[PDB]
Amino acid sequence: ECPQDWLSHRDKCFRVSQVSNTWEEGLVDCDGKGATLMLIQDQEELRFLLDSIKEKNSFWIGLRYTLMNWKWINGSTLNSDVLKITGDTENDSCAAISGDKVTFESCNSDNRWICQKEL
Amino acid sequence: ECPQDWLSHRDKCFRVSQVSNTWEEGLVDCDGKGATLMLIQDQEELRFLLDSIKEKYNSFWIGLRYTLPDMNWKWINGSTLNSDVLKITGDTENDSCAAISGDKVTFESCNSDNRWICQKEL
Repeated sequence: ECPQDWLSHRDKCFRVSQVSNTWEEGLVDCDGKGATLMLIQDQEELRFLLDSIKEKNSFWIGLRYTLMNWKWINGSTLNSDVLKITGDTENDSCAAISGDKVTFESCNSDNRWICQKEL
Repeated sequence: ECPQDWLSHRDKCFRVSQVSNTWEEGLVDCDGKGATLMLIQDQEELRFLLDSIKEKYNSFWIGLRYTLPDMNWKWINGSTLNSDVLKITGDTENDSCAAISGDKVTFESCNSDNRWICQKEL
């Protein structure tokens, strides 16, 4: 059995954050619960979760990497004001669940997150 | 002195729900936590929570509800809703429930799926 107030599914306990915040704040929140950011095991896991949650925000998952001449489809370069909010100082890219898909965005965006524990 | 994982503000504690579900499910969820669905003292209190949650477009059930009589539902053109549409219109309880949505309180059918805020008084 899982701890109180954690969703159960197969071998895993899940917890969904109360608040929205950076990818890093979600990861440090999870560690503090002795958990980690959700690592999607399969389509069935994800849909189950989303069925229980019924959200209509994104959720940060345990995926991050570090990314370039950015151009629009017409050939013109992205000006800096746009670069500002397409990305961040660190030029990292952090993954979130937004419905049944995995989107990628600046780690400084505010989303909710899911923490997981292996029972 | 607020329980762990409750948000602290003046002499109140708040907890936002992990999940979205009916107004009644939130009512009962909070009761099981020794709390009630949020009762708003003032706008400051509403803004604190929003600035905490950082989700100013979602809807949050609070502790306010009314019911209606059973209604003869017509379209704006004056014609009657046929039974096949009435089967998926509104809810059994003919109720409407209050929800925070940004700096406002709107009413929505009580069978919608929204997150909720429970409050305890600290």
